[PDB]
Amino acid sequence: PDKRLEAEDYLKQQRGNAFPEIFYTFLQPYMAQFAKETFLSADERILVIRKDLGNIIHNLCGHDPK
Amino acid sequence: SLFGKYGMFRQGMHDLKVWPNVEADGSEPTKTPGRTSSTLSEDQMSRLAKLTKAHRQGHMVKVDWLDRLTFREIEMINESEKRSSNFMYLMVEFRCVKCDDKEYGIVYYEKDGDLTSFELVK
Amino acid sequence: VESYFSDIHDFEYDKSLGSTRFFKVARAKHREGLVVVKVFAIQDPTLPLTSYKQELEELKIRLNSAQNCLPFQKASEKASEKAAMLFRQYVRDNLYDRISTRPFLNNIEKRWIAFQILTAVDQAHKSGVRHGDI
Ligand SMILES: Nc1nc2c(ncn2[C@@H]2O[C@H](COP(=O)(O)OP(=O)(O)OP(=O)(O)O)[C@@H](O)[C@H]2O)c(=O)[nH]1
Repeated sequence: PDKRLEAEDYLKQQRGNAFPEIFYTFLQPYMAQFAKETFLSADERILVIRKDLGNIIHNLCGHDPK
Repeated sequence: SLFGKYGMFRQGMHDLKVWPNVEADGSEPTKTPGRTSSTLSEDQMSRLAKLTKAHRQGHMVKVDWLDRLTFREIEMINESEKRSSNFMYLMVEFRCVKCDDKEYGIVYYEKDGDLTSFELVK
Repeated sequence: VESYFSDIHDFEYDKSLGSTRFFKVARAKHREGLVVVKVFAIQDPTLPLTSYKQELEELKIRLNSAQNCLPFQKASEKASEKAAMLFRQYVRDNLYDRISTRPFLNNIEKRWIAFQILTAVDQAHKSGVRHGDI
């Protein structure tokens, strides 16, 4: 047990290595909206993704492993 | 536009302004609009043309003495505008639908047109 | 297991998910959707199930705010005179099945699934919950 780190430390240790930075900065915060208690219907989810499409491509591809 | 500002399909005779030397443009918004909406510069000819038609259909109060003078004034305006604005107007008429002598209007509607908090579903 | 749902009018039995000596797990339909029900058959009524129910209610309050944590939302001590039942939201797939169900998880999906597991543990620790059966 003394060799096991805390959960937050593993995420920091592998941040940018096993987990690309995109997971923490955008995937986790953006995706969290869809796992919220406030139910987005399948129709609403598509419209939300459509509205954000330009931002998603900018956040995922940049201007350009993307 | 085939549907009006309230989603009703156009009816009756409509005079569309023809833009000279340009192909009809289908992009939205069209670069060669036929019906200049009220948001742009109100063309006195366009406003009066709409009024003359509204009068013809019986949608404006008929005042015999005023009509002779007013329509004569419209004739002067239209004559003056025709001399300076050499623009052509192409008339297009849309079909009307009737059943049991009643006219029906086609309104844009989608075929499928007819819980935010869950206790258990997280 | 399905026989235990006959006494719960808000849950309609759908399918059996597994049977063990400790917990029998079955899927049922509820007004909120699909739910997984683990039924513990009470053989000795002298067992202090109230103490465990209080512990489960504490878990629900502690884990209510975790986005990647799903505590037992309902614990019924005397759901039936024969068994105590635990209720939680049903999720489409368990990780055991998800690995063999198409589309096969790509490297980017595998990294994402691992990342979310760690985030779930981090969140549970900060929320004061330990899993004990990860
Ligand atoms: N697809 C799917 N599988 C589920 C669902 N709920 C449970 N299962 C699976 O059905 C089985 C139920 O047994 P469990 O008691 O949860 O097994 P376990 O996770 O090893 O034991 P615990 O640590 O006590 O939860 C496991 O294989 C679960 O992955 C579900 O909602 N959807």
